[PDB]
Amino acid sequence: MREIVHIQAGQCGNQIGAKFWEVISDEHGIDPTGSYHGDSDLQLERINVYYNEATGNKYVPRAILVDLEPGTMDSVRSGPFGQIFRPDNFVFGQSGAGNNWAKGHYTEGAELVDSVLDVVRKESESCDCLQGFQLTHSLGGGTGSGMGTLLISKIREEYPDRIMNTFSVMPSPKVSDTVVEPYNATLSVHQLVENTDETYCIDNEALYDICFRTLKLTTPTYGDLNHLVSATMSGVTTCLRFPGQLNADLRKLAVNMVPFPRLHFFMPGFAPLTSRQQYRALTVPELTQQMFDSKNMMAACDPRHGRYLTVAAIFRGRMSMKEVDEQMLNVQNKNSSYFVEWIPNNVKTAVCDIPPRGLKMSATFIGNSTAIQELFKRISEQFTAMFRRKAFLHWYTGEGMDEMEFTEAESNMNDLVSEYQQYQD
Amino acid sequence: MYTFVVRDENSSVYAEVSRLLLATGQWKRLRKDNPRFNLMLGERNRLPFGRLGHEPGLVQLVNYYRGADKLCRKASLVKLIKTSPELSESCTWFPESYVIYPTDEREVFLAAYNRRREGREGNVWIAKSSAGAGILISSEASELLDFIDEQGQVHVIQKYLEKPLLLEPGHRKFDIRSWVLVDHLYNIYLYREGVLRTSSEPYNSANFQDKTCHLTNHCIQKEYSKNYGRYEEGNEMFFEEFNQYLMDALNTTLENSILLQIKHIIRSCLMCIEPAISTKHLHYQSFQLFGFDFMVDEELKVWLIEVNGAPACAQKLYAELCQGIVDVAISSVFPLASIFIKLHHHH
Amino acid sequence: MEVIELNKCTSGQSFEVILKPPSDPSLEEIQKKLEAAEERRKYQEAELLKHLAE
Amino acid sequence: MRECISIHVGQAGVQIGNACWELYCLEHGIQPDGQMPSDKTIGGGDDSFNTFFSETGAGKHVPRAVFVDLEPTVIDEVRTGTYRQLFHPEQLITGKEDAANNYARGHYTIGKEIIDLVLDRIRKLADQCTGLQGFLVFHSFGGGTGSGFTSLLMERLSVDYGKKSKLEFSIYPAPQVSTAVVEPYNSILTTHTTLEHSDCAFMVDNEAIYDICRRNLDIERPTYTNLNRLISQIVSSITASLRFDGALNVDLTEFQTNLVPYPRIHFPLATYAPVISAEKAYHEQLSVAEITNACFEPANQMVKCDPRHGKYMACCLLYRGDVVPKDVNAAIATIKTKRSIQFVDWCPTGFKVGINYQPPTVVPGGDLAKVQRAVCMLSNTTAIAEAWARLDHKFDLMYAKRAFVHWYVGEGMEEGEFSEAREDMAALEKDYEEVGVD
Ligand SMILES: Nc1nc2c(ncn2[C@@H]2O[C@H](COP(=O)(O)OP(=O)(O)OP(=O)(O)O)[C@@H](O)[C@H]2O)c(=O)[nH]1
Ligand SMILES: Nc1ncnc2c1ncn2[C@@H]1O[C@H](COP(=O)(O)OP(=O)(O)CP(=O)(O)O)[C@@H](O)[C@H]1O
Ligand SMILES: Nc1nc2c(ncn2[C@@H]2O[C@H](COP(=O)(O)OP(=O)(O)O)[C@@H](O)[C@H]2O)c(=O)[nH]1
Ligand SMILES: [Ca+2]
Ligand SMILES: [Ca+2]
Ligand SMILES: [Ca+2]
Ligand SMILES: [Mg+2]
Ligand SMILES: [Mg+2]
Ligand SMILES: [Mg+2]
Repeated sequence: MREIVHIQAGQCGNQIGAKFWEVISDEHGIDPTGSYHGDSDLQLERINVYYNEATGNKYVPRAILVDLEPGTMDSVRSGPFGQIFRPDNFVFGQSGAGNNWAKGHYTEGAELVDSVLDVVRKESESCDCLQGFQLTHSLGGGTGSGMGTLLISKIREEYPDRIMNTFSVMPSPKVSDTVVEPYNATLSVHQLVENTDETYCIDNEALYDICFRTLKLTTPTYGDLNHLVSATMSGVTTCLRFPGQLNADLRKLAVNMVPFPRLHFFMPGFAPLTSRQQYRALTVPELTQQMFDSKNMMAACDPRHGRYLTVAAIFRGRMSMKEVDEQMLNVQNKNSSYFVEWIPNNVKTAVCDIPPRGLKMSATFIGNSTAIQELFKRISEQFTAMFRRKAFLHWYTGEGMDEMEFTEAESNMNDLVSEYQQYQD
Repeated sequence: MYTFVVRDENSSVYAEVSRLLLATGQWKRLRKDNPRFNLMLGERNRLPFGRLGHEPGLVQLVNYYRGADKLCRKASLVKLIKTSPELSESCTWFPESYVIYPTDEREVFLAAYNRRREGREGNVWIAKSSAGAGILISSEASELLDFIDEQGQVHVIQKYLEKPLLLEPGHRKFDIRSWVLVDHLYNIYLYREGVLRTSSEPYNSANFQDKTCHLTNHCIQKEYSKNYGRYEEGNEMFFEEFNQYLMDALNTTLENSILLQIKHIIRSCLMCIEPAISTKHLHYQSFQLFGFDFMVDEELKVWLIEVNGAPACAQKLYAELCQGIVDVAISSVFPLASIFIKLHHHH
Repeated sequence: MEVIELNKCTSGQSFEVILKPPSDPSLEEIQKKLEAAEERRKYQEAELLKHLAE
Repeated sequence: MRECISIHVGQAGVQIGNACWELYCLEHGIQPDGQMPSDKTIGGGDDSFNTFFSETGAGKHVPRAVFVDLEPTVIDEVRTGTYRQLFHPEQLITGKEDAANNYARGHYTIGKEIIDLVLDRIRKLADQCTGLQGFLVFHSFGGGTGSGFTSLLMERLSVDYGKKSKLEFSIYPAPQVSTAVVEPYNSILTTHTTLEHSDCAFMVDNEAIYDICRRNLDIERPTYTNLNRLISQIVSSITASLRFDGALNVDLTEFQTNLVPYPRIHFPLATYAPVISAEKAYHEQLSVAEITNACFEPANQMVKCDPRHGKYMACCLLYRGDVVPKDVNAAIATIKTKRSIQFVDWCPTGFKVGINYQPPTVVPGGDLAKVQRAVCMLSNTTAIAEAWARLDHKFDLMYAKRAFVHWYVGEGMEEGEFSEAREDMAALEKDYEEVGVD
């Protein structure tokens, strides 16, 4: 019994979190009211990892929905699987954070963080053995960004020996809500470098290009973007939700993917990604060519610009496990110039018999590549473009922040880039 | 797309092999420390064989036979011939040799030496070693042994061929270099092309102090010999000219009088150590190019001098041989999208 | 080629064939290593909390 | 009669242990409920098999075994599996969270809090022995528990049982069936702190078991069950002399005496043959000379290396089935004249031979075919040092960048212990070269 406590904060964090619990609930056979209606025992073997078991054989997700405004969480509660979440796990305010990191972190957020930790403490006290926490949120807004990193910081204080993992959506000018997203993302990235063990970097720009160029969606919505995060979140968490020895728990995964403490930001990837020629069977070679293809990756970084520190791949479905090894070994041997030679066998592969809904077989990719520095460079450049002129700072100084804290965050992220660089050579 | 790595930058042979592999567009060279390779052009000394053959799904091939040093070391070759029953101590194509440390064969050498001195027989011996460029020729056992004690590495004293075959005009010594390729299946391929490294100085049996007319090494002739390049370009005669000469002078052919024996010696030596170096059931595969050095006496009897483990090649034959190395040795294990003579034998 | 010490019994036999003749830390010291590592863990946890306290 | 206590640590040790005891019962006519019809001395006795099984008044035969894993999901297999009735709950020990492939975590962090508990459960078994010989410790090199907790267990066992012998059965890490990257670290950390506490260790390279399963059994992608059923055969052949009547390797001390003349060089290479697929139409039964000859083929060694380029310090031939000393010598003579077998000059060029007439038992429905005769050769070659060279090299690649070191330091281990361990393996590699090279 190795339980995970899930937290979703802010608008983005909750809409993506909702779809995540929608996706896997289907996979584990749980219906919108929390009643198991599957046909496989593999569905329940590790069901307690994400679901508590209540009276009447009811499975309730171990998720804590958090926000500073009621708007979004009222949509989740009215959504398809809204009735499955524990009513007490809805912690929300009324002020909102107005896309302001300082509000979610220092002012509005601090007023609400204590009650969130009361629910976290409630869920932990019922876990036989708590693995760690996973948080879903965007870095460009105010709540999931400012208050999200506030929770991580306070959760780490109370659970210093538990794994802290997050799925983080990085802002992109192409899919922007406000101009201050570089400010908010930069301030959060420093919190993550310090207080998380694993952070899946999800760039809205990559999700956009994939929806436009690969999925052939003329006009992508946030919902269309969130379909990719759902599928990806379900993929990375497969090793945890089904029987296996490769990346079994959250700590073993961190031990095998993180060679250095601050370089723990991953590039997720998923295959297939087909437009509506959708019924065609996908062979194992095709799953591997696409899975490593930059177009199938969600961090908006060309891996051919950097080197993989470590790679974790998960294949789902009934397929040739021999044919998996042969193709995975083909990609490493045919592009070894992109793998660090000083970490032997830094590409581990896992297999799972249960495929995602409506797919014969799929593959998810988790890469700790030094190309991720291209992502932090974009943010750092947009940040400096405005910060050199002190543009839009008044929203933040008016909440108690000093310019010194911005300068520090800027330096911390530039250091993070300089650290990825020295390991890329 | 195959991959290979280089670990001997000083090898002219495999430097040309690495150039041909890249020319085919189907081979990719990696850093010398990248373990994900199909082919290793390894270092001469202390090649880490223990690390080969442990890469999942990679068939790994190396250009050296672990244990072939037993054949390519002066003192090791003498020990191999005297102990291996397949060659016996009475081996008829290898000069009487003895291992002399500065076990040791000192008293056995003096015994055979005293027997020759007493029986009026030509008692001229040559002392050499592997740590040389360091050779001494003398008919006095005292000088040979005294010369070895002045050094600090193992030496070998073997009988000197006082009756060498002398090419005319010139009255000059020579030695034959044969290149032999052994592939992963332990087939023995003799390169159709050989070279005679000739001496540009007339042979003199009454003066072993001037070693220019007795040593046929390419470097010595080009530095201490004053007739270098006179009779043949670079003191290198090839099999075509050498065969024509043997027909005009001795009324025989290079195949009948010499090549048959060379082919026999090559077989006997390699077949001997096949059990000790065969990679037939091993987790990796090995191949290697060898350089056999032979001597020929005035009776047309061939003698084995030494065996080179990392031999260079004659400038005019780098293309044909290196290309052949890729065809039979590398592309036979990694096929792409004869100049040799196969020496059949029982495995 | 000599066989020696042929031992036979109902369930098997054993022998030797020669082809050629020839030619700690105490209990206290472990508790100290274990407790030393535990201390360094406590120190690195104090610095974390002290850093979160700031 | 003297007793042997088996200790299984981590997933690898526990699952392999489960396979061996399944095989021991089939060999000694024991049933899953613990009953042994052939044992006429009810509730006691000092037969050879009593070195591995105890007896209760009800006639049950209980393994002298302990299972230790810092996480319950694997040992839970044993509690509910086929042989659940053999072991009583005291023998099965589990924590709640594993070591996370982190040697430091299993040795320092979690090991410290569960060490006294394990020692006690072992003390209970020892109290039932009238003359304990020692222990057999199964574990993996790579696992955080297999590596980290075992080294601590060895250190304490040397304190609490000084005059007792300790043999290991260790799984050498192979990337084809591993998903941990830090296994070189754990392997060398644990070999450093365990070396002075082990009298004789049998390394099994998963790469070797894997290839044997793909090549000889025709399993395209072998599982742990495939690997373990084969490993337990080799283990059975090695422990057979302790469980059956015999005169060769009749106690744990005789293993060091016959195989380890130098204490630090105590890693005998193991070779087994024949391994025939049960799905075959029907195989030709190999002769004593053919299976013996196979013992010098690298393709059926428990560790891939080339004994032709090393030197032997000792060599045991353990046959099971229809074999007679006449056919053994006939084959050994023929092999000397063909193979390359160089002994160290300070050791006789001899072969100790043991023959058990009961042919190898195979698990019903397993992957191995029934054979009329088989052999396991235990030879101490300097060539097995290749396995250290490989491992030591992977250690150097990561450690030069200090990769993953923070996970170990985070659990209380000092960075100096990395170099102190590597410096020891460098010393170990030198001892092998000083004994085998010229
Ligand atoms: N032959 C064999 N090898 C195994 C088996 N189980 C695990 N391994 C190997 O053991 C290594 C990992 O060690 P584990 O036993 O899984 O780790 P552990 O002892 O449980 O320690 P933890 O880190 O706490 O889980 C890998 O190299 C696996 O290939 C098994 O059943 N048979
Ligand atoms: N027993 C012998 N009788 C006559 N000449 C001999 C001889 N041993 C060596 N030589 C002469 O020495 C030369 C080769 O010397 P050797 O091969 O032993 O040294 P080396 O190995 O440094 C040269 P290489 O490796 O290029 O063949 C030959 O040209 C030969 O003429
Ligand atoms: N992928 C994705 N991104 C979103 C979604 N909603 C908002 N975002 C992004 O998140 C950032 C705004 O943060 P938001 O979550 O709305 O702020 P918060 O509610 O205060 O936490 C912007 O970069 C948006 O592009 C969503 O549903 N999916
Ligand atoms: Ca307020
Ligand atoms: Ca009894
Ligand atoms: Ca001891
Ligand atoms: Mg919004
Ligand atoms: Mg030479
Ligand atoms: Mg485990």
